[PDB]
Amino acid sequence: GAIAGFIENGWEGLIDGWYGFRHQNAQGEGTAADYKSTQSAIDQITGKLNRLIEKTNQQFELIDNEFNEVEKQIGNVINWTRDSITEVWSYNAELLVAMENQHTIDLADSEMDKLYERVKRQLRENAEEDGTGCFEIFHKCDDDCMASIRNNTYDHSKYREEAMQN
Amino acid sequence: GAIAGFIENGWEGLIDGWYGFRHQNAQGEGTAADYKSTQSAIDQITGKLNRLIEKTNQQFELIDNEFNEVEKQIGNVINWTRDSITEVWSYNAELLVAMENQHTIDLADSEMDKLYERVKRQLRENAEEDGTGCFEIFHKCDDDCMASIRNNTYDHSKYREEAMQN
Amino acid sequence: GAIAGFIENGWEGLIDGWYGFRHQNAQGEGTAADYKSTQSAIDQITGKLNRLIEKTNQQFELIDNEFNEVEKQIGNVINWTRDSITEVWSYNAELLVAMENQHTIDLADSEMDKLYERVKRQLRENAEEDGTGCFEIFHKCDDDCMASIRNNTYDHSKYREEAMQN
Amino acid sequence: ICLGHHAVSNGTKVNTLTERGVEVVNATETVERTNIPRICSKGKRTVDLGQCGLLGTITGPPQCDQFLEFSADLIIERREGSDVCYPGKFVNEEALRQILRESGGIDKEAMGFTYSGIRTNGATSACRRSGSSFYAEMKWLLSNTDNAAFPQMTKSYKNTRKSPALIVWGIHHSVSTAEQTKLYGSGNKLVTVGSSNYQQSFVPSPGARPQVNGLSGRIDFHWLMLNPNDTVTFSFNGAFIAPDRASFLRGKSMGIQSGVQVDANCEGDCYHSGGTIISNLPFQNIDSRAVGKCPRYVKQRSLLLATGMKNVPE
Amino acid sequence: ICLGHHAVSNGTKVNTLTERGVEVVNATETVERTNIPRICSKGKRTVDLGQCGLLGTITGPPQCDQFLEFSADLIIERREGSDVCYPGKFVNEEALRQILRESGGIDKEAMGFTYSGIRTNGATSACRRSGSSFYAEMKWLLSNTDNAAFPQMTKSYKNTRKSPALIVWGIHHSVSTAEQTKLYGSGNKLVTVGSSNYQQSFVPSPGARPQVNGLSGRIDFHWLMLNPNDTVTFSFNGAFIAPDRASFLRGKSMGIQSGVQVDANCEGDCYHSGGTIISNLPFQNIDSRAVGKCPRYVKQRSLLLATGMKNVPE
Amino acid sequence: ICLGHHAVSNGTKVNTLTERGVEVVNATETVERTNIPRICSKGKRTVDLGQCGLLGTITGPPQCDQFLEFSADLIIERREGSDVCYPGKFVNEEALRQILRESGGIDKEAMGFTYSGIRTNGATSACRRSGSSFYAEMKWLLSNTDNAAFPQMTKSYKNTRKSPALIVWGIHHSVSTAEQTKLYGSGNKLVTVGSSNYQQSFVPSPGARPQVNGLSGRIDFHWLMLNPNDTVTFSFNGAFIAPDRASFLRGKSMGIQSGVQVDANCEGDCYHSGGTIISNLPFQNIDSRAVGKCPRYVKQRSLLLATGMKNVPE
Ligand SMILES: CC(=O)N[C@H]1[C@H](O[C@@H]2[C@@H](O)[C@H](O)O[C@H](CO)[C@@H]2O)O[C@H](CO)[C@@H](O[C@@H]2O[C@H](CO)[C@H](O)[C@H](O[C@]3(C(=O)O)C[C@H](O)[C@@H](NC(C)=O)[C@H]([C@H](O)[C@H](O)CO)O3)[C@H]2O)[C@@H]1O
Ligand SMILES: CC(=O)N[C@H]1[C@H](O[C@@H]2[C@@H](O)[C@H](O)O[C@H](CO)[C@@H]2O)O[C@H](CO)[C@@H](O[C@@H]2O[C@H](CO)[C@H](O)[C@H](O[C@]3(C(=O)O)C[C@H](O)[C@@H](NC(C)=O)[C@H]([C@H](O)[C@H](O)CO)O3)[C@H]2O)[C@@H]1O
Ligand SMILES: CC(=O)N[C@H]1[C@H](O[C@@H]2[C@@H](O)[C@H](O)O[C@H](CO)[C@@H]2O)O[C@H](CO)[C@@H](O[C@@H]2O[C@H](CO)[C@H](O)[C@H](O[C@]3(C(=O)O)C[C@H](O)[C@@H](NC(C)=O)[C@H]([C@H](O)[C@H](O)CO)O3)[C@H]2O)[C@@H]1O
Ligand SMILES: *[C@@H]1O[C@H](CO)[C@@H](O)[C@H](O)[C@H]1NC(C)=O
Ligand SMILES: *[C@@H]1O[C@H](CO)[C@@H](O)[C@H](O)[C@H]1NC(C)=O
Ligand SMILES: *[C@@H]1O[C@H](CO)[C@@H](O)[C@H](O)[C@H]1NC(C)=O
Ligand SMILES: *[C@@H]1O[C@H](CO)[C@@H](O)[C@H](O)[C@H]1NC(C)=O
Ligand SMILES: *[C@@H]1O[C@H](CO)[C@@H](O)[C@H](O)[C@H]1NC(C)=O
Ligand SMILES: *[C@@H]1O[C@H](CO)[C@@H](O)[C@H](O)[C@H]1NC(C)=O
Ligand SMILES: *[C@@H]1O[C@H](CO)[C@@H](O)[C@H](O)[C@H]1NC(C)=O
Ligand SMILES: *[C@@H]1O[C@H](CO)[C@@H](O)[C@H](O)[C@H]1NC(C)=O
Ligand SMILES: *[C@@H]1O[C@H](CO)[C@@H](O)[C@H](O)[C@H]1NC(C)=O
Repeated sequence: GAIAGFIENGWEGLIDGWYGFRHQNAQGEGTAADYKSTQSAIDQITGKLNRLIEKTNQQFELIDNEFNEVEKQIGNVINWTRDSITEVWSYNAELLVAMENQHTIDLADSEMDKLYERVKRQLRENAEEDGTGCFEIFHKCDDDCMASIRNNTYDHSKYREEAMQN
Repeated sequence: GAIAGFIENGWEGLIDGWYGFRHQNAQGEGTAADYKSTQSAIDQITGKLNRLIEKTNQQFELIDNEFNEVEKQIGNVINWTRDSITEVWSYNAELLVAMENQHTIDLADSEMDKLYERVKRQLRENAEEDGTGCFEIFHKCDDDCMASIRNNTYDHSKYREEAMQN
Repeated sequence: GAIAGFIENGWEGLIDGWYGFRHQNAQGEGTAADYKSTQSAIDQITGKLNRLIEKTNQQFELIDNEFNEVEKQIGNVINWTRDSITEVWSYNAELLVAMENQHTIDLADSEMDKLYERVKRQLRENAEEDGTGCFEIFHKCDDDCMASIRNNTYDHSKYREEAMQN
Repeated sequence: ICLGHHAVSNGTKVNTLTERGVEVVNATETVERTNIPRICSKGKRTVDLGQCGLLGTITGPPQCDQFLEFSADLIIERREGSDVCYPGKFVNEEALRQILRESGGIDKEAMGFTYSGIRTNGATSACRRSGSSFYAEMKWLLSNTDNAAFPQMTKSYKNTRKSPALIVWGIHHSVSTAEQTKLYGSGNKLVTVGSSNYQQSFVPSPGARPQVNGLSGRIDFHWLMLNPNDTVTFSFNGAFIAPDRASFLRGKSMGIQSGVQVDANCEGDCYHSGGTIISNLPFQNIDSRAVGKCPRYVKQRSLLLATGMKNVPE
Repeated sequence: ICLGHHAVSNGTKVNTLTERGVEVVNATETVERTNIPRICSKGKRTVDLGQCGLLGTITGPPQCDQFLEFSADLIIERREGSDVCYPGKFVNEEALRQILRESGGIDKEAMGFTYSGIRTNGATSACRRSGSSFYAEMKWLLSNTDNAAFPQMTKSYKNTRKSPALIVWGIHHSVSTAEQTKLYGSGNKLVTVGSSNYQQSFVPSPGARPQVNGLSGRIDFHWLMLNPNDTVTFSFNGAFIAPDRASFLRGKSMGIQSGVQVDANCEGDCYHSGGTIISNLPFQNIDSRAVGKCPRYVKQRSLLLATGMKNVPE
Repeated sequence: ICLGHHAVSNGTKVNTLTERGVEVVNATETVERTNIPRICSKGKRTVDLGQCGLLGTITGPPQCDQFLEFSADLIIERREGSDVCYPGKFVNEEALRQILRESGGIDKEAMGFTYSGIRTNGATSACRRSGSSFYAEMKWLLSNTDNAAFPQMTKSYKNTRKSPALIVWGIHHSVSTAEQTKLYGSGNKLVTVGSSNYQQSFVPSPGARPQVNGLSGRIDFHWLMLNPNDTVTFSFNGAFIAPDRASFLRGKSMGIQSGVQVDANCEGDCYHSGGTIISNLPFQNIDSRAVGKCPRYVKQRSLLLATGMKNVPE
């Protein structure tokens, strides 16, 4: 969706979370972090690890002998089998990780897009999309009004009148 | 995308379909269901079941004997093999369902978002996004005008003039 | 997302790329192609092929004999094993392709939606969504202004004043 | 106008790539747990061996008199089944079983062996018919008198059919060296067997074994598949149980071991000893040794597949 | 107001369905490569066989005197271990090992065989104790005098326990036909063995073998599992190494082969000869023959799992 | 301005997680069906055994005179190949084949066995060279005169090389007891064989077999791998086919069975009897017993991979 698309890069300064707001107004410049977006992405990645870091209760024992070789014919069937199973698990492993990585990336991209379009709807015509993940304000929001946006309390009408004119 | 996000919950009253409209106006309150969105999601889930409920034509027979045990060495190779294949299928099964469930959920979330953004574009500036999956009308639509939205015939211009003012 | 949804069909005339623009204005009608959207989708499909067209360095040899049959008991264990592995790979293969095809389709649908919503944001209120993947202009763009949109240079303000009125 | 989706009061928890126990609107089971405790055999030519052991159908102890030429799509072995009347066993017995389980049944044919200078009606109380009898498809060859010698004989049989011939013979191990001479005379007894693909030899081994069926002697059964047009030759001088008839495989079948009853009211293709697994599901947790055409065995009891969206109530 | 995501200077390349070497913010390993070079045996009843070979615990060469009735959850075989004192080997030796590896140890019981008309104290310099000795659980039966004959004897043992009895015996192959007669007298020597499930026979075979432990003779060891209430019978006339005690399996255990030391400071369930694989990871690239409860063996050295978003720097 | 995507008149149906037969713009095959009906052997040292059977290269029947010391990366067995001139077979024959298929070829070495008091030039019309000959790597040992006795001989060979020595010998089974004495004299004939790892014995078994190559006698071939510095000893008194030379494995190779011609114009690593599977595809539906380095065998004929978007025409 979004991500490395209309957001050309990420913020190496944002060390408080995965996703955050960076604003500029009269009182200066500031940068915060969105806990609920960050935690949702984190809890989902965590859910993958718990499921993949997994323990088998299936015990296997020797059918082979490395001190004294078993008979060749049965020995060859055993190796042939073991190798076949190795190929299967090597395959499963490679596919699993590649599949999981594709989804992890898309999931993190998704959570960003979900956050963005929620802010866009958190206001109204009181702002317009700059295009690069920025929201231009037509009523000059201050550091208290910005906090109203961050903790989700910004009123999509009690700045409308003013912003509509601009 | 949407789903349990900006739509905080679902309607236990909607028993006619998966997705539906719930409106409020002068003539009162009503609730319907969108067949084409519901059927598209249903036909896709159905497509998964037909593909997973599947029949093998590969016959397997005994290589083992539970009345009279086979020789230990070959017996141990057989069990070792059978157990290995069991591990593979137990793995495949668990991954398949988990993978399929992730996609089923996202697919149902997708079909909702596809329906929503289609209504948003079905009109114009004649309405604005409330934020919680609701569309505020600025020209007061009635039960005939609502049906025009539902069966996809609402005109994005023959209410414009009026709605623009508000 | 988009695709066979609000875009009822595709263009059999577009032979220069996967995704392209089709405009109409005073100077007539024209059709081009977006390289960066097409190349991004192509490079991703290519990435799948390189990973699936793959070579094993695992050598297997005969444990069977088709000129002179091996003893029945060991023969039956071998066939039983070979068939079991066949079932696993037949399964893996069918699932892999089906999984990969689902993602390939959704990926190509995604890249279209990413291109569309980028044009929608490339302008402003200087245009409105027709609904079927078309953008109605309220300032009558010409063949030079169209190129500004295609190569991403259209100004979302130096046509605003005019377009706002309409 | 506001839009949304449907929901229920009580959903079903399922598992995803990222969550365990996420509730969806509707789900369906993927692992079969329901067994039917009967051998579903509707429309199949079925043979329940009962007390007749599968290998017994080739040699012919009294329990297998009604099964000497059986014909089947489905063969059922029973725990109470015995291959033997006179105590003994088959060399390479399990290979032969697997062969016979998929044989589609057997067709017998006289090998035409005639004899001169010996006896051929050896019997025992372990094989009860009219009185003391023997394996119906075999002949117990002794020496003419209560002692005497056994002429170094040579018998050959050529497979005249387009199918491989199942040949079977027996080596008799007496209780004592005295008993061995009382039957076939003294001296080193040797049985040699060869075809254009086979190469082996056999010697008796008299001695006291524990009593089975009342007897302390044993009979060693051996077998080989004789190719079309190929000839097998028996060189012997005593302690030899000769084949009277050869066996040919009828076609194709499936063999199972089971303890439950046959039911011609239900159809099935996946079997195990405890019954029939009738299912469309891709997986099963009933029996890992189920045979036929079955869902894959998995170790999980249950794996729910989402057939609905995420259930989000008020 | 502008929003975005976090990023780092140095990310980690991972692989996806579509890209190879795509950098993400954070990743984690999925394939175990770290081995601990000791047998982690914390809380487990462990038996390090050392110089005693596993099969030796049943017959009793001097190296196995301290292991005649061992009891374990974990059995370790060592390369320096030998099953033998007097040169010889076991028929079906590996089957017996796999049985003993999971036996939980063994419990011995006298079979009560008594003798009359022979000797029973046969010894050798290959089995050193006080002086020349023999297998502690076996008895070397000769003829009374420096020559003489060996009476056709018959010994039986009934398994009186609810568990299968491991029975083991030996056939002695002399250096010469002269040596064979010097021990058990002249003539064809025959050992026959049978139960209600078993059926075999044995003959000695004197001849010159190469010298092992100083001796050119060999002892052939054989074994069978005697079911509860079932009786085994030994018919013999010389060249016979008789069992003195039978073996019973204690319970359950896991057996490994290894060259590293035991460590009761670490716990492990996945073993190989080079140590213990302690890991939570689903896969491992250490040893494909690792046994116990292990991650799956894969051939890849490394497979990184993304635990973060795509890393996109300035 | 309106945007969209490309489309075609005729797309390709593929399968997805949710749909069967969904048309996409472009697709590509994933399962290989194209076989080349030749053994692609470009750049490989290839040995086509032809009429020489693989086991024959060790013993040396006339068909294998040109293959006594072959050297290869790729060994091809042919249906017309025979291991034998004088009728007989190998005990544990398939194990030996699998060993020889990956041996890289063999290197012969004289074992230096000399004789006194017997003959050594035994021949037959089944082994045609100048006239009646024998196995080139073997020696047929009789008694000096048309009858007489065979001295109890003892021959030993020590492997002086750093590689395991393939030792092979033969037991001759005469047509009659008369023929056996006419060759090696009367009495019980015994062949004993042992190393520091091996332990077995052999006895002839005269009797009438069916005629193969004109003869009713058979030769039993046996083999063992002699470790470096370890010694093998042969104790015998007749009916013994002695090894003249031992075999050593050259290195590494792959062995196949095939009926198609060699082609040095094409390169391949995946082989089956019907030719070479040259492919980059991950799967194949040509032959489940294909060996070498191959795509996985799958049972499906075809599995199309989407290389384009969904095709949606006007
Ligand atoms: C009842 C019992 O245990 N007695 C068996 C006896 O063992 C002796 C013990 O009784 C005694 O306490 O202790 C002794 C040592 O001190 C012995 O161990 O041994 C005799 C034979 O030596 C057994 O006789 C057998 O009894 C069978 C019934 O259980 C039967 O009557 C056997 O006769 C047959 C047979 O019917 O199968 C008679 C057949 O006509 C004859 N057919 C032919 C073609 O020869 C066979 C045949 O000779 C044998 O089956 C071949 O091995 O014999 C009789 O042998 C007694 O059970
Ligand atoms: C040192 C050596 O190689 N000599 C062995 C000898 O072979 C001869 C060669 O020395 C000579 O160069 O060439 C000859 C041919 O030309 C021979 O190949 O063979 C003799 C036996 O014939 C070997 O004697 C053995 O020596 C052993 C020590 O290495 C030991 O002393 C053996 O005695 C035993 C034993 O202790 O195990 C003595 C036991 O009291 C006796 N116990 C019983 C119950 O009988 C055993 C028993 O007879 C055998 O173990 C059974 O096979 O014998 C002695 O046999 C010599 O090593
Ligand atoms: C043609 C045929 O079937 N006759 C074979 C004969 O069987 C008899 C039948 O002909 C007759 O109709 O019925 C009879 C019973 O009533 C018999 O079944 O048996 C004789 C032997 O008894 C066969 O003679 C063999 O013929 C061979 C050619 O096919 C060959 O000439 C054999 O001579 C050899 C040989 O060349 O291999 C001659 C060798 O010099 C000699 N070498 C040594 C070192 O001894 C070998 C050797 O003795 C044997 O190969 C070992 O078993 O003999 C000749 O034996 C006849 O084919
Ligand atoms: C079986 O595979 C192992 C490696 O896992 C190898 O060392 C051994 O040589 C193989 N056995 C045979 C029969 O060659
Ligand atoms: C093989 O596995 C079965 C269970 O499937 C078990 O009952 C049996 O004991 C095993 N066989 C051996 C050799 O122990
Ligand atoms: C093993 O499978 C092959 C086909 O791959 C079949 O031709 C052969 O008959 C089978 N072997 C046995 C023991 O029947
Ligand atoms: C629940 O899922 C199963 C899956 O096939 C379906 O048959 C059933 O109709 C579903 N229930 C509802 C509420 O539709
Ligand atoms: C067996 O011999 C007969 C002789 O007429 C012949 O017709 C038949 O084809 C032969 N069978 C085979 C396959 O050798
Ligand atoms: C990197 O990934 C691992 C995965 O568990 C995690 O433990 C670690 O905390 C991560 N590092 C960061 C920067 O959070
Ligand atoms: C063995 O025989 C005894 C006789 O008292 C009996 O109690 C026991 O149950 C028998 N065991 C079995 C299982 O046959
Ligand atoms: C169709 O797919 C294959 C996949 O590699 C590709 O080589 C070929 O160029 C594609 N055709 C078109 C129209 O691009
Ligand atoms: C074999 O013996 C010779 C004696 O010089 C020695 O050099 C060689 O290392 C020995 N080989 C082995 C591995 O025992």
